[PDB]
Amino acid sequence: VSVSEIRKAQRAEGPATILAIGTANPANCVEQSTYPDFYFKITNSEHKTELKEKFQRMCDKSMIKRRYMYLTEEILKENPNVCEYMAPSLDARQDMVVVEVPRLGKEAAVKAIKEWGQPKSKITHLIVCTTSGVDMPGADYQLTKLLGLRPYVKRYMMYQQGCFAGGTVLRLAKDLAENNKGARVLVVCSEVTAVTFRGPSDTHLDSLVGQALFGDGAAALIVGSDPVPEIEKPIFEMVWTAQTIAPDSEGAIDGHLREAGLTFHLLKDVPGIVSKNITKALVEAFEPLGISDYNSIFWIAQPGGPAILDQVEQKLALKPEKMNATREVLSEYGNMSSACVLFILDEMRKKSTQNGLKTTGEGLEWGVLFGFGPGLTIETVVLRSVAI
Amino acid sequence: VSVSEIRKAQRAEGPATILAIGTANPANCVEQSTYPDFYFKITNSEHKTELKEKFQRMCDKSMIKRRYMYLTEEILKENPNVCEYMAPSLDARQDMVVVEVPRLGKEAAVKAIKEWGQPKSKITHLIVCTTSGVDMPGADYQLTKLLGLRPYVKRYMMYQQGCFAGGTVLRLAKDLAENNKGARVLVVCSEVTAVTFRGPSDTHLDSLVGQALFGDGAAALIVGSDPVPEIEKPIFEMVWTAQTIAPDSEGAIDGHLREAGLTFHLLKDVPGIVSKNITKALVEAFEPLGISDYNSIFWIAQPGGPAILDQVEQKLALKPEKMNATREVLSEYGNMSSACVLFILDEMRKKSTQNGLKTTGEGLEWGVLFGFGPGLTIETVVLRSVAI
Amino acid sequence: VSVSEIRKAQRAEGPATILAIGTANPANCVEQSTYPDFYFKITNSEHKTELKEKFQRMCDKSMIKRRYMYLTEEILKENPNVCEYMAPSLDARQDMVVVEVPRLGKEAAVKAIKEWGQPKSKITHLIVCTTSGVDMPGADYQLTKLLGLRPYVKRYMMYQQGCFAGGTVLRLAKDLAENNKGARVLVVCSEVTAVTFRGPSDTHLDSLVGQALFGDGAAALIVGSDPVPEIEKPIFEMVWTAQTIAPDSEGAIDGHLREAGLTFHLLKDVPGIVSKNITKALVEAFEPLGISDYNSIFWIAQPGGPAILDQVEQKLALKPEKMNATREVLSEYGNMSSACVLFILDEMRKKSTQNGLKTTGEGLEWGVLFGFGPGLTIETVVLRSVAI
Amino acid sequence: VSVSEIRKAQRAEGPATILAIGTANPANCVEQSTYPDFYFKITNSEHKTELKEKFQRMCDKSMIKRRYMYLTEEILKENPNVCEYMAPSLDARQDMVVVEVPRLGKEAAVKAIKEWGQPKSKITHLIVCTTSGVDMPGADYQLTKLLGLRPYVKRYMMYQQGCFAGGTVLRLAKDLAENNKGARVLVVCSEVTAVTFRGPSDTHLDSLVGQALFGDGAAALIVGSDPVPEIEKPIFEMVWTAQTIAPDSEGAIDGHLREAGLTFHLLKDVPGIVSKNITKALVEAFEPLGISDYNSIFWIAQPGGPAILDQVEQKLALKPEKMNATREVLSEYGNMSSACVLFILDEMRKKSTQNGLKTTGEGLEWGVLFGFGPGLTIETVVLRSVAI
Repeated sequence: VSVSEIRKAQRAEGPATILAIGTANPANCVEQSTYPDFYFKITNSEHKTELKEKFQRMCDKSMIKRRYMYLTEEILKENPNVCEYMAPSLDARQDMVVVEVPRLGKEAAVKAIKEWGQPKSKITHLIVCTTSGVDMPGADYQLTKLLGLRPYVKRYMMYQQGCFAGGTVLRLAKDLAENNKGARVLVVCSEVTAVTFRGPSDTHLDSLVGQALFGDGAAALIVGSDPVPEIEKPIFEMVWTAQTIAPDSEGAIDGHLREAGLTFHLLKDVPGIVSKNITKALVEAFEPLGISDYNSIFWIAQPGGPAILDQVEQKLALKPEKMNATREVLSEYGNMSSACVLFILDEMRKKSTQNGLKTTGEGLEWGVLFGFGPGLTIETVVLRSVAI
Repeated sequence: VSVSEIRKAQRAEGPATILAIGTANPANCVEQSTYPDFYFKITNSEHKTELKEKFQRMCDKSMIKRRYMYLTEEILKENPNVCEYMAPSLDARQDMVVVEVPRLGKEAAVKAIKEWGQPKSKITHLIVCTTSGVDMPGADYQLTKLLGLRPYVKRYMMYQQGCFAGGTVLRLAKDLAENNKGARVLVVCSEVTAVTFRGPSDTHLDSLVGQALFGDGAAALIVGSDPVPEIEKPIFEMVWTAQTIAPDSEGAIDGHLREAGLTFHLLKDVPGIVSKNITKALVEAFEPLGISDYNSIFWIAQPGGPAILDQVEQKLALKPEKMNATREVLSEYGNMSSACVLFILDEMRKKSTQNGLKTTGEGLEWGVLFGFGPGLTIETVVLRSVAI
Repeated sequence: VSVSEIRKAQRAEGPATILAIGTANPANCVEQSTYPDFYFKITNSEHKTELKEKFQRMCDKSMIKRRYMYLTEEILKENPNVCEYMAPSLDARQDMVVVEVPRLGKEAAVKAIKEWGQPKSKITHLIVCTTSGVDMPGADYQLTKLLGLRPYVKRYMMYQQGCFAGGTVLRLAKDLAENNKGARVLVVCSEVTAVTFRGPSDTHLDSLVGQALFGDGAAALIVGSDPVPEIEKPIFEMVWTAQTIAPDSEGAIDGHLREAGLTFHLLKDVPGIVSKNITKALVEAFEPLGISDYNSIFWIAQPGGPAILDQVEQKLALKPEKMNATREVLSEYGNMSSACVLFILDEMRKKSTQNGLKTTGEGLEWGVLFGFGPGLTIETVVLRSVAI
Repeated sequence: VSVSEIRKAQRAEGPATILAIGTANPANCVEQSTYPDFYFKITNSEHKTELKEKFQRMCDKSMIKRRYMYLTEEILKENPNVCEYMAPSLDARQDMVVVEVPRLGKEAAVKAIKEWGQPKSKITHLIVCTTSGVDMPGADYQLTKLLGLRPYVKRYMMYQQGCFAGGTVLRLAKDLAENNKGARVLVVCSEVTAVTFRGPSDTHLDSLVGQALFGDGAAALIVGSDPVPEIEKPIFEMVWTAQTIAPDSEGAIDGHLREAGLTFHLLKDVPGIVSKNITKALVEAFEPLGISDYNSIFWIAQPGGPAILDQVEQKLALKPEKMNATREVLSEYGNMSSACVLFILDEMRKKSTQNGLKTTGEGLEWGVLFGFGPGLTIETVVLRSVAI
C-alpha cells in the first residue's frame, strides 16, 4: 500500500468555505437602559448608590441596547448564591449551562443545516466551542445526540476558550475541511453568561464591567471545501489565519473557574493593547496579498467593548462604516464572546445582499476577521467574499 | 490574487509524521502493593475494613506496579477537603493543577524538543491537552510562556477531554501538519490526578476503582509532514483516523467538574462495550488497506484498566505479546488518561530500536492506536512504522 | 423597414478592445549625449557658445538616451533653409513628411496586422493621425493604397493634432468599434520631426527645448469589440474616455504651420498646469469606479518632457515605478508626440507578459492613459488589463 | 593465485530473478468435449461402450476445455502401433519427440529471448527439461544449434523428470544464476505426449486417466542475478527452494519407458497425499519468513488434475481465487507436465499487469510455486513478486 496514493486521494482541493450560518439567543431580552435598576435590585445592592452610578455610566457607555440572557428574575431568585458577588455556586451554574449551551447550540445548528439544505448525515466533523461550563462527555457529545449526527462524526470540544475563539473555530475548521476530501464541518459557538453573572463589588470594578458587556447567544456554521456548484452556496472563503499574543499584555484579560463560578479580571488597557498591535497583524496578513489600504477590505472585529472598536478605527483611519456590522451586533446582542464574530459574519452578508451589493463582503473582495481575548490573544482570519 | 495558487503553495505534501516523543512524571513514585494502606490512612477511612479489602482487591487486579503522583502525604494532610469523598475543594485543586499541568508538560516538551534537534522557533502550532483543571489564558498559553515558544505559535487548548484524547490530539495534529507546508506541531498531553483524588465511599465503588487506576504523566510529540531527511528523524506515520461513539454506552464513563472537584462515574460494562465494538472500528480502518489479520499489525491501546485489554485480546484472539508495550506502560505508570497512549508509542519505538527490530512498530509495517473514554468514545489512529 | 431592428443588428456588444500593437521608427538613431555637437554644427551655430551650453543642459535633463530621426546629416546639408531658425522651407518639409508619414505608418501597421493574425480585408475602419504635414488625399488614403486595404475602408484622417492625440485616436476608435458589429479599426499614429526641426535662437528657448525632446515614431493598433476567443487576443480594454481643456492654460502649447514650417511655442508652465489639474481628471474617471488610490492602477502618461512626469509623480505621491514604462519609452525614443502613448502601452504589455505578471497592466486590473498637448488639452482613457 | 579472490570475483550478488517467459504449443487444438469420440475411434475401441463412458466422465470431471497435441489424426493413422494400448512403438515415438521437443522448445525460447531483449550470445547456461523421449547428444545440444547459442553455453539436460520438474528447473537455475557473476540461464521445459499416448484398457483405468489429462507445450525463461536496472525487467525473484518425498506414497505415480513407449501408473490417492503433506511444506518454507496466512501469498500449483487443486484448497481454506491462474492454464492447455507451472507464472504476471494490480504476484509480495510428480515428489519454490 502506497501512503502517497492514499494521501493524495484523502485530501480536498480548494479553500475552506463557509456554506451556511445560523444563530440563536435565549428568549429573555434584557434592555440595557433599565439594566442597572434590575441588576442592583436582584443582587440586593440597591443601597450601593455610588457603585450603581458607576454601573449606569458603564451601561450608557457600552453602546449596547439590549442582550438576551438565559438568566431570568425567577431563576436568579432561586439562586441567591449566584446573585452574591462571591458565593459557592459552581454546581448550580454548571447544572444550568451543561444543559443550556447544547440546547442553544442546537437551535443555531438546525437553522444552519436548514440553510445548507444537505442531509445532516453528510456532516463529518463537529467543532463545539464554549467559555461556559465543562462536562464529560462534553457539549459536543450532547449536540451529536440532540441533532442526530452520525456517531462517527469527528468531534473537537473547545472549552474555556474565551473571547478570541470565534477566530479559533474558523482557524480549526479551515484545516479540517481543506485536508479531508468530502468533509463538511458543523461549527457551533454557544455562550451563556450564567457562569460569570455575579453581584457587584466596589473593589472589583473590572468584574462589574463584565456585567454590563456580556450577553448570551449561539451561532453555527457549515464549513467545507469544494462546494457542489449550484447545490451548496458559498458565502465566505477562508484563505489564511494567524494567532498571536500581544507583547506587554500579561493579565490583560484573566478568567478563573472557581467554586464561586467564573471570575473575570481586566488588568491592563485592552483597547490600548489591541489597537497598538492591530497594524502588525494586518501587515502579516495582507502584505503577502499586496494590500495595504485597510479601508479597501471588509471588517469583522470581536467587540470586547466599544472602546476597542473606536481605538482600532481611530488608529487606522477606518471610515466609520467599516465597523457597522460589528457595531450593529454589539448594539442588539452585546459581547457574546466566542460566538459574537459569527453573528457579525451573518449580519454582514445579509445586509450585503438585502442592500443589493455585489459581494457578501459589502461589495468588496478581501476581508478580515479578528478575535480578541485572554492572553492577550489576537486571532486573525483572512477571508474572500462571494459574488452576490 | 489567485486563491488556488495560494492554497497549493500553502499546504504540505506527505503524511503527518511523529518526529520526536518525550515524557515526564512527578517525582513522587507510589507503589501499588501498599497503596491501600497509604490511601486508607491519608483519607481517614481505616475503620472501613470491608471497603479496604475491596480496594486491596482492586489494586491487586489492576496490574499496576506503581504510579507517579503530584499529590504527596504532605500535600494531602494540608488539604483535608481533598481527602474526603465529597467536600468543597475545587479551588484548592485548581490552585494545584493550573500550575502543575503546564510545569509537567514543559518537562515533557523540553525532552521532545531536545530529541527533535531543531530550534523551538520552528514550532508553528501547539496542541495542549488535559483533563485536570481549566483556566484563562489556558495551559497552552502558560506553556508558550514557559518554553519561550514564538508568540505567534497557533494554539489549540483541549480541556476536559478524558481518556480517549491521546487519540484526539493525534487526529488533530495530522490535519495541522498535513494542510500546512513547513508546520511543526508540538503536541502536549498532561494529566494530574489532583482534581479527581478523593476519599473512599462504599456506595460509590466506581469512584473507588478510579483511585486504584489513575496516575500522573505528561508526554509531548513533534509532528510534521515533509521531514527533512537525515536531519529530522521519522518515528511513526499517521495515515487515517476516526472517532466514534459506541451504541448502548450511554453513561458508561461520566465525569463532572463540581465544587468538590472532578467526580468519576462508571455506569455500564466498559470492558464489555469496548471489546464488543472494537472489531467494527478495526474493519473500518483496515479493510480499505486489505488487512484482516489483527495479529499482523502493532498495537497501542488506551489502558483504562487491565480488563479492557484482556477482553479485547480474548475477543480478537490477539497473541499475548501484542499488548506488551501497552501493559508495560500500565504496569509502570498506571492509567495516565490522555497521555497514556503517547507513553506507549515511546515504549514501543524504544524497545524496537533498542532490540534492533526492522521497524519502530515492532518489526511490523502497519499499526493501530486506540483511545477509549467518555461517550463511550473510541478514537482510532492508523499508523505506519518506519524502517529501523 | 424597421430602423430599431437595423440599429440593434448593426451595433457590437462589448468594450472596444486593443487586439494588437506594432511600432516602427526611422533607421537613423541619434544619441542624445552628443546631440548638441551634431545639432549646433549642422545648423551652423557653433559660434553661439552660451546658447550651446543651455542646449547641453536641456539635453542632459531631458532623460532621453536617444531618438530616431528621419532627418540625417545628408538630408540637412541638402536643405539649409531647414537648418536655420526661421527660413522659408515648408515645401521642402512637406515633400519629406507627406511621403515618410505613411511609409513609417505602413511599417507599424504591417507589424500590428501580422500580430493580429486576421486578413487585412477584415479591417473596416482606419484612423490615421499625425502632426507633421498635410496633403490631399491625406495620409489615410496613402496608407490604404500602401497596405492594400479594402477601397471601402472607412477613414478618419486626423491632421495637425499635437501631443494629446494618442488619447484622441483611442477615444475615437472606442466609438467606432463599439457602435459597429464586426468592426476592426486599424489606428495609426505617425510623427516625423522634419516639419519642426529648425536652427537655434537665443530669444526663442521654448523652440530650442523642442529640438531637445521630439523624435520620430509610428505605432499602430487593431481595435475591435466582441473578439473571437482563442482566435483574437485582447491586450487592453477601453471603458471610459474624456477630453478637457485646463483652466488658465491659454497659450501653454501653441504651434503654427507657416512658410517656415511648424513652429513650437511654450507660454506658461506646462508641468505645473498638468500636475495642478491631473487630480480632477483622475476623480472624474475613477470615482465612478470607486478607486481613489492612484498607486493601485497602471499608468501611461504622454511624456512631453520629464518634468511633467516628475511633477505629476510628486503631486500624487505615485510610487516611482508607476512611470517606469512611460520613462523607458521617453529614454529610448524621446517624445514621439501622438504615437508616444501607444509605444508605452506596447512596452508595458510586453514587460508584463515577458515577466509573467498576472495581467497586461503590470498585474493590476484598472489603468489610466493620458495625453497632454495644445489647448492645454488633457485626454484621459480608462483601461482594463487582460489576464496574463 | 588466491582461490578466495577468484571465488569472490566469480560469484553473483543478489537473488536469482526471472527476466522473461515465453510459451509455445503445437498447432492442433483438441477440444475436450469431443475428445472421447475422437480417442475411442482412432484407437479402434468404439465397441468398448462401458469403457468409453468411463472416459467421458473422466474428461468431463477434468476441468480441461482443450489441449494442444502434436499427434494428429493423420499421424495416428500412420502409426497403428501407437493407437494400440500396448504395442512395440518406441522407435516411432522417439522419432517424433527427438525432433518435436527441441522444435517446440525453440519457439518458446525465441519468444523468451525476444522479451528479454539482450543478445543471445549473453546466455551462459541452458537448462532443458522433458519427460518425452531421450537421445544423445540430447535436446540441449539440438536447442543450442537451433537457437544459435554459443557452443560454450553450459548445459544441463534434464530427462525423464516427470511432472514436478517445473519446480526442479527453477531450483537448479537459482543456484546457477546466483553462484556465477554475469550468468544468464535459458531454461526450457518442453513436453509432448507422443510417448505416452496409447489405446484404452478397461483393466488399466489409471493409464486412461492420463489420456484425458496430459497435453503438449513448451515454456522458456531467462533467469539471472543482478539484473541491469531499466534494461532488464525482473518479473519474479526466487528466495528459497525445497524438494521432498511424501511419506506413504510409494508407487503414487510411476512411469516406465518400454518398447511400447512410456507407461503411466497411479497406485495411490495423489490428491489425498498431496493435500495431506502440503501444510508441512508450507511451514518449512514460510515459517522462517514469519508468514502463516496462506491466503496472503500468491499461488502456483502443478495441476496434475483438478482433484489435487480442490483438495489443497479445501484443506487450507484457500479463497477460490488463489488457484485462478493455475485453473485457467489447466482449462486451456491441460496438464503439460514440467512446463505447466511456467505457463502459470506467465498467466499470473500477465493478468496481474493487464488488471493493473501493484505486483506481478497479483498485488501480493510473497508467493509459492509447487511441483508434484513421481516419488511422490513435492517441489517448493518461494518467490517474491516485482512492483508493477
